[PDB]
Amino acid sequence: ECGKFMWKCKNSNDCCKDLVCSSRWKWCVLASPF
Repeated sequence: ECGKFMWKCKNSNDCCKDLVCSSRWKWCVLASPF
């Protein structure tokens, strides 16, 4: 799928492209470097 920033996530399959789940940000954050 593809979730926008701040989207609750389980590990990374919920974050949009260039976005990953983060326990520090509490959601999908910009994974620019990737």
